Amino acid sequence: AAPYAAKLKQTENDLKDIEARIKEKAGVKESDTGLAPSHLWDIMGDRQRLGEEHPLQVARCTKIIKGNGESDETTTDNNNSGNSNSNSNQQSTDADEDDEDAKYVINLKQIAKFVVGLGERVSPTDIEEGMRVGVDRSKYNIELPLPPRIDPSVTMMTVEEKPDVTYSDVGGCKDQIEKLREVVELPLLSPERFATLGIDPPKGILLYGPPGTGKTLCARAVANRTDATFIRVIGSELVQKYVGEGARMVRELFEMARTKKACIIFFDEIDAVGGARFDDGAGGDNEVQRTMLELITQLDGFDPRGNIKVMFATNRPNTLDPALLRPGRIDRKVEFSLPDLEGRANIFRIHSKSMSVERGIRWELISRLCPNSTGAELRSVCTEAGMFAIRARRKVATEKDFLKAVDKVISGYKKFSSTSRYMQYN
Amino acid sequence: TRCKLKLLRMERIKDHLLLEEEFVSNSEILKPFEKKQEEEKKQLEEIRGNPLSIGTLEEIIDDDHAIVTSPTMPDYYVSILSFVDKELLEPGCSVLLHHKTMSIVGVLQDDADPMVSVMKMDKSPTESYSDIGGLESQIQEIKESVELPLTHPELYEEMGIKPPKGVILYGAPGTGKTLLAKAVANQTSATFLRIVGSELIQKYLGDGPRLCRQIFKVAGENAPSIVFIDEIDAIGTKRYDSNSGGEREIQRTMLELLNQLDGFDDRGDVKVIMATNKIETLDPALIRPGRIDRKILFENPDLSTKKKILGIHTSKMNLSEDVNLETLVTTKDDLSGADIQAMCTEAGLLALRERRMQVTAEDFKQAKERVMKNKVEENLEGLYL
Amino acid sequence: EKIKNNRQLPYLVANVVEVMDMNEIEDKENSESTTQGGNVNLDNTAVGKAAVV
Ligand SMILES: Nc1ncnc2c1ncn2[C@@H]1O[C@H](COP(=O)(O)OP(=O)(O)OP(=O)(O)O)[C@@H](O)[C@H]1O
Ligand SMILES: Nc1ncnc2c1ncn2[C@@H]1O[C@H](COP(=O)(O)OP(=O)(O)OP(=O)(O)O)[C@@H](O)[C@H]1O
Ligand SMILES: [Mg+2]
Ligand SMILES: [Mg+2]
Repeated sequence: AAPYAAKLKQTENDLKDIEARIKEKAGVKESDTGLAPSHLWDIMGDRQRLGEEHPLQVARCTKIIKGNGESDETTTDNNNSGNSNSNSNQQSTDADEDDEDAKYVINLKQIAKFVVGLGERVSPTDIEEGMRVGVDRSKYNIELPLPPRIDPSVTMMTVEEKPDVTYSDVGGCKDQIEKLREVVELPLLSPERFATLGIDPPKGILLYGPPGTGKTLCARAVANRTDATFIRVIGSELVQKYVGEGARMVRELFEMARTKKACIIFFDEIDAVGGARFDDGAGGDNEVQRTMLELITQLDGFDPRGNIKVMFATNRPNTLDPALLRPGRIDRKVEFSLPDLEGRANIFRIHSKSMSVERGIRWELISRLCPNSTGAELRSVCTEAGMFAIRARRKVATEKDFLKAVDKVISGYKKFSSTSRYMQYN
Repeated sequence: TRCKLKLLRMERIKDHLLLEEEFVSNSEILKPFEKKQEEEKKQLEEIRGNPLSIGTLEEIIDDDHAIVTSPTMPDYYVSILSFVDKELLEPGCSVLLHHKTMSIVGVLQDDADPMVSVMKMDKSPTESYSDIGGLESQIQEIKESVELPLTHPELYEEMGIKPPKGVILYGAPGTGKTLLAKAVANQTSATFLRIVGSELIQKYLGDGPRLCRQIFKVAGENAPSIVFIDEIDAIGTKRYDSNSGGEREIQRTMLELLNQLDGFDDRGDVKVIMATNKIETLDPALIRPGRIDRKILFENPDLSTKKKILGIHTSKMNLSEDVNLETLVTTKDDLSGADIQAMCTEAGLLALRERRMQVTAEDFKQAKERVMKNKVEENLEGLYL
Repeated sequence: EKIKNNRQLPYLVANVVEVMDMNEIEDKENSESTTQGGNVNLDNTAVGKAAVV
């Protein structure tokens, strides 16, 4: 067996040599972290590290007490509460007087709750519910306030103001789009007519529908047309909710819009976060329920809204609270639905507009062959047709190139039922 | 004999030299410098205590501090100081803390974690440029979507279209969907991520959404890349348990996956691959077309396709003069590509059974009847007859 | 002054689950429900006035 046998052992030793080579290599890596502009940072670096001045634990207020009327002395007092401003200033049968207030009860991120004092930098106007506050390593007492929650900087990303979307980038001039105009623009221009009729002007809308219709494109479309600044929150992209973190997510952006005038508060994708609670379910959550309870009251409070409109897109109306579905929160309801022939013509024309293709194509001709469909599928026919076109080595996709692309999606539909029909001869 | 010697001529001398070269150089690196860099290192070691508690950087506040969440139960406002920069850090990157008083003393990780280790692989692909025949067409559809933007982006720009993002391989077991993805990855010479979608899920709660983030985070650092999340079915619509101990975990984990795939941008530079048994083990909408192009349905080899698979196997085994290539096909009826490989393993065991060193006629014939018997139905021709 | 030192901050936050109060001369001796001679006290050496927190 000498031709392969001898050469087998030789193969083997090389592989083992290669394994050994990799363990020699990885035991030494690239030197070190030393950088000349941060060697000057070292001068300050020795002093602070050895000193008692970091780390500060992150805590956050979860319960507010007022530090007199609290019931701290319990000598000749009664209940769990005092006079709500005095408890030791009206009596010295306690044998004590104290003039400490706004003491506050924090929660650590280890889930351990403590009452703390106030520093030399703190006054009751620097602290609030839900605001991060730094406390000591050992014996605790607030040193410096940190801004509320982890929400700032992460929210601003989701918010885009003044969209670069109009009703050219939406195909179809659909029924829902005509009822959409009436909600935002019409009472903003003239709140006079609504007042005289004796209806209270529409300002709530819930856009809902199957996926892929483009409920969002429209919503953006009118935001630009009404020429209002746009504030977006997406409650399934932003998943901060833990112990009323998402109520702080809601509050900020609503609060910001309220300071401005001519605004759109678009609450998006609230199937989770500010949506259905899962107490009833097996999830046990009621963390999204704080987000819900806040959202309602912000609306209700804002009213009359001074022509600043609160909009809603949610995929399902099954994930909403029936308090939202009372008027004065949502007033108008639009289900987005499959576009008509020409509506599907238009979504094809925009996709095709971006392409560099032969112009002899007719948009109506393609969409005839197409069935009733979602916009997202018509995005797929153009991207698929593009791929067929380069493969055949045309720099154009002919009318014929889009008919092959349509057909493959349909053929799949046929595979899941039964193939072959009477339309091969009719 | 002569050419396996030629493989030995190329590999032995170049490889053996490479080990030896590394080994001397580790000494040699040291010798050029004897101050400056040595000094800076020396004081880095005085500053950084032993041990170092790991951190994870949540966010940077621009004032020479930051907030970390650490495997120590309470969070910390730490400072950024000593041999680290404000811009040497990015959020969500893993940092090294000082045991005594938590401070970011630098990074030597940069997204170094065990879930990263499972995911990255230095292994050799099993197939290279479709070693095993059959499914000629289906690979010229993966390639259009996945390989083709990486190799030539220019062609899509003349066309004026956006370039595809991702593919979904699905349908039949034993058709080597998981092996075509490995083939395509070797052809390009891309970065391959064998992570499995089922390796994010455990009983213990709240760990999972971190893991989903880390995949997209690492994939983008080493881009171009091909990401294969194999077996995303298990994390589908279904539930962990009907009692407890998992009511949350699947729900958070899936949702979190769709989000950071879309949130990149609509890229044609980090492709994803979802390998799944069906769309009936997942949610009815994924994320959901125009965005996930293209979908590839695997079905059973036809007579042409299963010939091709077979010819590969039979030639690597003794004899084929005994029973014609055609006579194997004829006897077989249409089945997945595993059933074709199965007949050949059984054939080889049968040559052992006889104690032959040839795959004889008798061996082929039995091995064909065996597989057909597993895997059987007869009411196709019983309804009929 | 000794009590004020305690009442001064920080201090742990907790909740009371239930209260269990027994009196002196529970058998003949003690506020506990055990058997030992003497040490009739409110809670000092013979515990029975208690909160479970
Ligand atoms: N009205 C339209 N005009 C042009 N293209 C459209 C239209 N509607 C949908 N599309 C196409 O479908 C893609 C994805 O769907 P889109 O973002 O519009 O939908 P949606 O139903 O609001 O979604 P989700 O469930 O993701 O929130 C768009 O980027 C676009 O290319
Ligand atoms: N085009 C092809 N590429 C790779 N192997 C193929 C091809 N066509 C058929 N095969 C055959 O199919 C066999 C089975 O492959 P394999 O069992 O790994 O399947 P899979 O569809 O990825 O499965 P699972 O559902 O078990 O994860 C291969 O070993 C090979 O014999
Ligand atoms: Mg949308
Ligand atoms: Mg597989």
